Amino acid sequence: SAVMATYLLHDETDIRKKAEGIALGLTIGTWTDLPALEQEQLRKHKGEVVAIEELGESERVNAYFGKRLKRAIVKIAYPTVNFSADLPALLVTTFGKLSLDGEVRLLDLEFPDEWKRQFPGPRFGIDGIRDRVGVHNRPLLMSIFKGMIGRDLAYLTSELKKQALGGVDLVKDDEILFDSELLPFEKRITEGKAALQEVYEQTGKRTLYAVNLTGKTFALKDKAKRAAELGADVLLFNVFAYGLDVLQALREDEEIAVPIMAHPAFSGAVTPSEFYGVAPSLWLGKLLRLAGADFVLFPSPYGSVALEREQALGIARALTDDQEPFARAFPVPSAGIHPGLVPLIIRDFGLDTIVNAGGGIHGHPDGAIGGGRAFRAAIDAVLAGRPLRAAAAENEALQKAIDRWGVVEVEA
Amino acid sequence: SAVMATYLLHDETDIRKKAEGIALGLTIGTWTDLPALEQEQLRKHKGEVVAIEELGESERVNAYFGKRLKRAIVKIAYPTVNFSADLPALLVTTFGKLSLDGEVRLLDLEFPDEWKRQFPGPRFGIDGIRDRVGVHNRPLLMSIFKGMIGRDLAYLTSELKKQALGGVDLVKDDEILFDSELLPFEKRITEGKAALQEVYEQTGKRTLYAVNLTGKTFALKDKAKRAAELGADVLLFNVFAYGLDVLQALREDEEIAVPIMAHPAFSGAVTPSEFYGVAPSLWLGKLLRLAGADFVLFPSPYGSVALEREQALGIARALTDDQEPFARAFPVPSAGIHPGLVPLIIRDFGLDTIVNAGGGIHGHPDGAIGGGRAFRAAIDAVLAGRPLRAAAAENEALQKAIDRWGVVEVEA
Ligand SMILES: [Mg+2]
Ligand SMILES: [Mg+2]
Repeated sequence: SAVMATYLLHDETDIRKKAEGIALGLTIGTWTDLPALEQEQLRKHKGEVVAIEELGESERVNAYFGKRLKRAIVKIAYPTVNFSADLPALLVTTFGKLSLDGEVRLLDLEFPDEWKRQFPGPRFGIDGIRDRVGVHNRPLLMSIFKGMIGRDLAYLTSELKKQALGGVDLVKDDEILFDSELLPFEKRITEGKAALQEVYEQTGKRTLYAVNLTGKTFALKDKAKRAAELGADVLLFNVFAYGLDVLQALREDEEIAVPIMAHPAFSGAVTPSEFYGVAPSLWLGKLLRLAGADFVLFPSPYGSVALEREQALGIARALTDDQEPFARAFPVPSAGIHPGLVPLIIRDFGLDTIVNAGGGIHGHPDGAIGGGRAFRAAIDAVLAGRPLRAAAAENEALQKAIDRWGVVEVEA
Repeated sequence: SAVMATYLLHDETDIRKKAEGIALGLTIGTWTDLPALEQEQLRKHKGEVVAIEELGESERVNAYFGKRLKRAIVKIAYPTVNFSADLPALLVTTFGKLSLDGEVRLLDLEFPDEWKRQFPGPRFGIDGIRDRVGVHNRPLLMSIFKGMIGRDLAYLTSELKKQALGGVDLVKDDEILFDSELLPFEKRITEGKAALQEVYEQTGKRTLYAVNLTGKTFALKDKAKRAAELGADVLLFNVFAYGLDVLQALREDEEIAVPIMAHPAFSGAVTPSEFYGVAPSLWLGKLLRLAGADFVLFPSPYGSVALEREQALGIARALTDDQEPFARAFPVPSAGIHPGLVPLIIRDFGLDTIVNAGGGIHGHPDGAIGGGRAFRAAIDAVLAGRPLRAAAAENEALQKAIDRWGVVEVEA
């Protein structure tokens, strides 16, 4: 039983030698200097290089570093009896001291099924979320409050209703919205709920509110439990600013039992490099799903800072692969989103995704309501097998949006 | 009052545009469209671009990206009234969504003295640690257990004595040593304590044991309290696998009040890139000191994966700068350390540093005892104002080390 880590290494020295050094150094330390009695005793703890794939040199990389660097994908097996069954131990074992060893990037981690079962996975997952929001087939639609810092509860409820009246399925706090005297955590939840229950009357549409769960680590459980008691819909959580283990703790507390939406804030300090860090499919995908995120927002493959397409798809696959013993987590590609991209979003990610209108929903000629209607019309059009312009010719809200941002081609 | 973040940006679009966008977008969001009444109300919350230092375009960088990128250091002021007084809020505000914005690297964070005051700093610091171990003037000496995974308490005690008998001031668990039936956390503490007491009786030498504090986040405080009750000397903590806020929680708990040694494990997933992440002076230095680390181990500027000298010195400076309202934290340059490097270590870092013999101490011809004797002899030589070889001529352990690994010249 071992966790197999896959790394990308760049080095001017023999990679196999370095790899063997890692497998041994980060497990038992030494082997050839051990008596026979100790070798048999420590055998089960010995790490091993499972595979090495030569990638050939890159002149682009060589020029950058100013030297010839060999490249290779290295796989190392770390016996699970070597560490406790918790994420901090997993990270320290597979990428603790190793993260300091020059050019090494963690690409993936694979675990025996028995080890995976020691972790929770999402509590609700895609199926649970759809039931809680009451939308069973079409992809969901979410938006974000605009400029709420320094604003009051009257503004919050007002802006919340506008978005819900726009037909969005979920509205979340801006990740930088922290508790204040004007906007107390508990009050955002209770007033937000009452306000959304009003829109429920005016419009059968039921909208959820993902409230930001912030503050010090050891105060999180108490607040989350209170949120559950107050009937909060979803807890937005800046997991990377805390630790993966904290997300797991929130997921496993039966007194909370509220959906958790993981925000990508700070994940960029770890994922973008070609030579260092941890690949997004693992950092934002596999590990967050395993830890307990019901929703995972991640860099979309569209816009000014688009994540490489295959990377984005890799994240979504990790979140939804049904070969895993965990419920599926909702993939939410974020940033660079507009109604004209809905057709492409659905083609790339499928029906079980969430269209994140973000704060942009407010940039529609007719406010959030118009912005929400434009997105809902766009989603319906795609599912009905119709071109947006075709549907737009019958939907002004969508018409306005298309004229302002255009339509992205989905044909291959 | 406002926190000023300093960033390094690479981009093909106007840097000033992006800077203003960040200042506004990550604070109030909108300003021009707001009525004079709201502006005066939200003035307090408005972010501002403090300065922009244009840098010379880099041919190497342009060749790597295959595009011409302008470079600049941008400083942005974030009103402290915008976020709660905790590290997670600080990180999310200054490098949350921004960490996802292409090529942006966080270089530094400056806090108003008034804001810093809401954080603990080290509980003991350099002076407190020197008193706890009873060593003044000379730099301290520490070593690490070798090959403990899969071993028992009898082995731990025997290995601990060997190191203490070698004259080391502190011995720490390997950062990858997790709790097990063979080596329970509480047992390592009590058995280690007894063994170290026996050594004092024998040589009058005092040696501390830094025990690894691991496992799930919400079980840390309870076990740390037990450690304090059991008389643990120091708590080794893989902070980067848990979150900076957790370190602060351990520091602020009066029921713990045990020195904390922060390990660099996983910090390399964040610090190495030229274009992304967080600079080590901030990530390993300034923030860990503010959070409560009494010791900070960081990549040394020596050996196979040496950190650029200025970077290493920058970390030490942040840890010891007397201008901060926090006690100084012990700088511990780690990796690539051997007796022959002692003169340079002291010349580079001064006397208030710790020579980390690491696991290399066991590699001395005469085991850890000889290894420690070699290091102590080298330290005394520098303090006695004499060349290492002069002392080596009177100390066999030191000569063996020199002939084994050589002496690093310090003459400029
Ligand atoms: Mg936001
Ligand atoms: Mg170690």
